[PDB]
Amino acid sequence: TTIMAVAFKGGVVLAADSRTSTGTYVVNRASNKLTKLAEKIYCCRSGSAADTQALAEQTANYLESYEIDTSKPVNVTTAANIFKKLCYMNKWNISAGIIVAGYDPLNGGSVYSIPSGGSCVKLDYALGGSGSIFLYSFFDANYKTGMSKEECVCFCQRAVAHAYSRDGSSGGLIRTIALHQGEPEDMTIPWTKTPYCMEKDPKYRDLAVQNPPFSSSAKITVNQSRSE
Amino acid sequence: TEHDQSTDIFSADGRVFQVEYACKAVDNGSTAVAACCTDGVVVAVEKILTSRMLEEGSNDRIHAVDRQAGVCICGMLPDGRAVVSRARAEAENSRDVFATPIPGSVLASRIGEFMHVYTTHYAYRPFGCSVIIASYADDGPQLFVSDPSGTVAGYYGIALGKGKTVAKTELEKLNFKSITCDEAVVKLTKILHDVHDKSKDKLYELEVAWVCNKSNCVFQHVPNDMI
Repeated sequence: TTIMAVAFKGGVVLAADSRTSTGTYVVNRASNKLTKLAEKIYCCRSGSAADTQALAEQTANYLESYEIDTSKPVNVTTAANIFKKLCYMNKWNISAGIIVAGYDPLNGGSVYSIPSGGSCVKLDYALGGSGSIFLYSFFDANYKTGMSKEECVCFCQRAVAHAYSRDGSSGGLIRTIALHQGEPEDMTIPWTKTPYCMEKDPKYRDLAVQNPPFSSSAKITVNQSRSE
Repeated sequence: TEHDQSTDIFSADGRVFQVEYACKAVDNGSTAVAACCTDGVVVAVEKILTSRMLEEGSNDRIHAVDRQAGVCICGMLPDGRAVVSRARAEAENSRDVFATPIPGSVLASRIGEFMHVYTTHYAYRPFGCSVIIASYADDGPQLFVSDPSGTVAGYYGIALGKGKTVAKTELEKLNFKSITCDEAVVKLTKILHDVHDKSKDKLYELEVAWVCNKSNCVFQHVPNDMI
């Protein structure tokens, strides 16, 4: 799994891959890991599918009740706090890394990270899942604050493509959603139009020379392609 | 006339007499007034002293329930103190679970719900206090009253207790859109000095509090020099 969320000027972008696997076999190649918690607040889910589905549903139930009781739309910080409490009270019996992100008019676009263990950290961007390890350096080199909404969608699509080209446990579609004061905008990129993969990178077109033909010299040239 | 022995029984006319009787305890208590300015809210209350030998602060009727909100009690003080505890617990729950300061309208509706439940069951009696709630959270300045029936309403200005009919007359000659929190303290105190009955209650003092911009939306007693 590869998940992330990034803040921009006046909102957030969430992004993910679409693969669910038992280790070496793909059970679903088109999962949806961006789960809605309220009109402008979403989470990204990693770890056990069963545990994350169950805690997202419970968090959403509590936010809907709260919103009816106050007659106002909820803030991102309230969703993060409710979710944190469920992750922390159940930490020994679950496998879950969560990112909560969204837009509200008090604080604008906000991103919170809730990793294994149940801590809660407020950031400018967050990464999660098996594929995150491939992206720390990509962001350290190429991320800046103050990107526009279109810059930020394009950047997150590229980041997800890099992680899934190297991580066997990620793959498939790239899903994104952008949350701001207007309406939410979702997008799905198919593998055939991915912005990066190893299979089409020209520096990996020519094969390594592992199988040189039997020769009278120690010079290494080409791979054998036909029987002698 | 057996219909007035418990709060779990309607009368033939559709009334609940135990709740009416509890309201009569509030109407015989000391007077309170409050006003909602553009800055904040001010509350003031009359304390009838029972001895000239009390320390200052004894039997206080005004209590903070969060950083930005407070309550004033009319009628029976120990009953009021049980409501203050409940309110403190609801404000804490809102910070701990939802990460917000409790909005004023929500605090008032929980206090109402709590008071109402004691008008339904043969084994409990209704509270003999009315509570004034004053708050300034993300929903602006707000002033509410909850009575022994559990009915809750919002006001620009209000008076309770035995001086209330006259005090109401004088709150109607204020301009609520324009007034500041320093003017309000002078006007509200004046109303309370004027309705005091000097025959019946010989010793008294005033207690005053506010929450406003000047105070940084912190609910507190006014410094004793401003009276």
